Amino acid sequence: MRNKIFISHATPDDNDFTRWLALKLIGLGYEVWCDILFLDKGVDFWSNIEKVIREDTCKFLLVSSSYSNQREGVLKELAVAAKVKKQLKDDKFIIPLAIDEQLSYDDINIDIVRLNAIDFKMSWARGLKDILEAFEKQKVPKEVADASKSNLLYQQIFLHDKSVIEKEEIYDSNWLSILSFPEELRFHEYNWMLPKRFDVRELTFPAVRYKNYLCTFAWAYDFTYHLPKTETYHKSKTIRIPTEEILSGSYDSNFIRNAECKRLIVQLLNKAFELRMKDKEVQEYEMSNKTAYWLEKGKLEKDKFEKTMLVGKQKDKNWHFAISGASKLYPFPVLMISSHIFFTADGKKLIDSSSVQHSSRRRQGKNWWNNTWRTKLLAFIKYLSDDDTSFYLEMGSEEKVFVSNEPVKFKGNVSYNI
Amino acid sequence: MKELIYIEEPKILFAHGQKCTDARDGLALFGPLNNLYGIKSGVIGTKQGLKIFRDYLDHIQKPIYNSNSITRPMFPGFEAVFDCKWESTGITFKEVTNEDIGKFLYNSSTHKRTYDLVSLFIDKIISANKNEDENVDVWFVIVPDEIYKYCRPNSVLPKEMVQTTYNYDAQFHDQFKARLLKHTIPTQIFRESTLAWRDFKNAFGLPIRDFSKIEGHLAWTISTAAFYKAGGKPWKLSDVRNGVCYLGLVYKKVEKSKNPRNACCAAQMFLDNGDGTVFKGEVGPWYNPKNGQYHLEPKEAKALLSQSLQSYKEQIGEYPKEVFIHAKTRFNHQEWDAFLEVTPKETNLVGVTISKTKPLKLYKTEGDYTILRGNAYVVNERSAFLWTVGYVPKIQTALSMEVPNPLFIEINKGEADIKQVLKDILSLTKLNYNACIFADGEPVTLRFADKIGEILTASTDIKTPPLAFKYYI
DNA sequence: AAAAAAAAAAAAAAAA
RNA sequence: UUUUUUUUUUUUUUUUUU
Repeated sequence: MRNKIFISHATPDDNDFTRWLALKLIGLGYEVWCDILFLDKGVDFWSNIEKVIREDTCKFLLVSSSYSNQREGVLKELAVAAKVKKQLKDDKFIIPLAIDEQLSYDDINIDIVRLNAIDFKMSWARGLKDILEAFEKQKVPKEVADASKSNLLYQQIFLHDKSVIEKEEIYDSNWLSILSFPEELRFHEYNWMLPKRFDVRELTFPAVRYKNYLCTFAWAYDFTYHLPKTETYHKSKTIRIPTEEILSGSYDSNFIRNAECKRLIVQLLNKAFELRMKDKEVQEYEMSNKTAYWLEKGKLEKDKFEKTMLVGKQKDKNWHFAISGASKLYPFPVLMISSHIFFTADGKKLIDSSSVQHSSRRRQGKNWWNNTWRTKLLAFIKYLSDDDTSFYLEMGSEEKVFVSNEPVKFKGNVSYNI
Repeated sequence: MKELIYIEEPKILFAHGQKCTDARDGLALFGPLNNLYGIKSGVIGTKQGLKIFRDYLDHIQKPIYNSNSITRPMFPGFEAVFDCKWESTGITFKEVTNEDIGKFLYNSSTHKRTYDLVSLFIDKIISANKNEDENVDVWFVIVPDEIYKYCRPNSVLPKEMVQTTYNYDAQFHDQFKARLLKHTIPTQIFRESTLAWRDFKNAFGLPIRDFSKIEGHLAWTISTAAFYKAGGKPWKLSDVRNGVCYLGLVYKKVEKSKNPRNACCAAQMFLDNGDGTVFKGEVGPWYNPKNGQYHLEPKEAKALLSQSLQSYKEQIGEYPKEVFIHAKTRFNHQEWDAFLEVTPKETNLVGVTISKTKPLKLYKTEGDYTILRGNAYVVNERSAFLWTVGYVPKIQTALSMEVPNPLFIEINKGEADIKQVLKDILSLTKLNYNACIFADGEPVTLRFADKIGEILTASTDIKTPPLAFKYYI
């Protein structure tokens, strides 16, 4: 039976590619004949090649290059292969292979110009894929041999099944858009009315002490309960700024700089977020740099808001989903949210061992994939919601900051599939 | 809804001029760029420990199979891929007795213990290098695990085990690679567990470092590192334009000297006349006083940029046309002004700041897979995000484990095209010769600079360190 | 002594 | 220290304000 794949080529020049191709075809179970590695020493080589082409050659592979077009031996083997093609009545006998980019299609030998060639000029792997697909379609016999090495090599060459496809895709981030800001940022000069040795962090609405002015978006007399000396404050002493100009950056002078005015907005926003989380009755786990808010057991029905569970059971350790947020104004006005897992032994008291928490978090997160984090994140954020589209931060008795519960969506032109 | 662009995957060049995005597949089909006739491996360690090295070398001689080959390609055997002879025959062995280790190991002081253990190995290695006829390309240091347990900072030797210089690091690996620098000896430190692990046993019965499913990738990462350390070039970048030097600056603290002294080290890659890549460290460590400055004084910045430009001109002939300095830290104007005198008028100097700190996490709507690797969000003409870590279909899974975070690439100084800047960092993430993975999550300049700094901040008496990565990774 | 915006050192776990 | 990755426990500096 004819089950050989003859490879005519330039044997002194095209030797390396021919060797690699023959080795790859042999590794795929395809029986291959080639002079460089299969021709026997001390034999009449032309008679042996004659026998191989006439009798045993299932398919003929002509390595076409600049040298291979016009030198005698390649042409002789091609002519014999053409005779065998006529004899077998197989239009697909000769499959020329082009490995020379310089080899223009105009100057190729006519006998193989008429035939279609397999592209090896740009890559030797796409060409191998094409050869294998043609051989499978044309039903060239292959002895399976290894059946594991060969199959995994076929998988490794056919690398090609997995590439980026052009398709629009929607992605969900963790950036909660800040929908609105209060109209004016007010710097009330309480001065002596404000005790110098006082904690501004304890004020109900958020307020930063800057020079002798109080940095806050709230109303002037909104802090009277904590500051009784401010009841006689004069509203004409405020230096209220057009917040939108601060966000643009247009406002700048000796009194405040753009960098140091937006930095005071971020701390105000973060403190308002913290105060809101205090309002929402969610327990907090003190971390190294940030603080994260985790939800108790029994506060919400079945410990599962919407269709997504937020607290589950693991050994004797109850795991809780928690988030930590921080406002940033450089790219956009946003409220970045980061996910965390914290563990309680009783559902009310957190484990005091940091190493235990780290190990348990790794154990629980070993199998939490993309939609196993995103769904919990969107469930927690929706649980923090006050309306159907956003939740507000209490920053003034009449001024509020509405942050959406819908994260900024992203859109890429490319995608993939399972 | 905001735009999200995608950068074409960078390809790395192999033998026969062939290109492939992956490295394992590229080597498995085309092999390495240069031909090493053979690797003469010298082994230093116990008699018991040489058996495991011999067993693992014999193992990687044969093909290695992992459970899921689509994620991690099977290892076809060392000679099959590298066309290089790495046999267990001819391994020059040096005897490090267990008693000699126990004499030093059972010490209360961590620093003196580390110094004595490293001296024990380095003395024999130096004596072998100087006083023996055999030529060794790479010196494999098979080291036990109790030494690893009790020769690194914050390791407490149990009181029941206590039986019985500070100008060096308390870490074995860093000090080891630091003290051998003046001899220029390529080395590879191996734990005994990282080698044939199965004999390491826990209470429950399962192996501690289970690599049964990841045998092929373990062989891939060991073989590529050994081939690189022997002087082989596994692969090469193909998308790098002519006339570009890169540099990566990372600032490491130094504890031995009073004040951290903020040593700065750089890793440099450019192109050579031809097509070969020149990826060598550019380290003259320029120490920086103050505890948390992380910023270079004008004289030291001048020295750094000068030495970088001379290392380019003496190798190509002319000055670079555009330098793209990457760094984990943000430059202030002080270094840029100092830099600009050094750079001539023709050169375009660009400073880029890369960070992992930004908490942006893109979750896709449906499907338990993460964002495609290569997606980027260009915030503006000067700043961008790049998801260098993520799902890529060829490896069939995400390079991360949980949802990753992108690289905050910001062009702090210079002008630069942001798309072209993102076109190079993604290409940078492919030249990790210390590991045979699909890609790395951080550009190689900032990674190999980090390593070359972590090695040069452990020794007090280092002078004019070698610039080859063979001695560092 | 706070704040936010920028920094490295180190151990721990899981899969590459 | 075959690795890579994701976390966390630290700690610091600069800016300006008091």
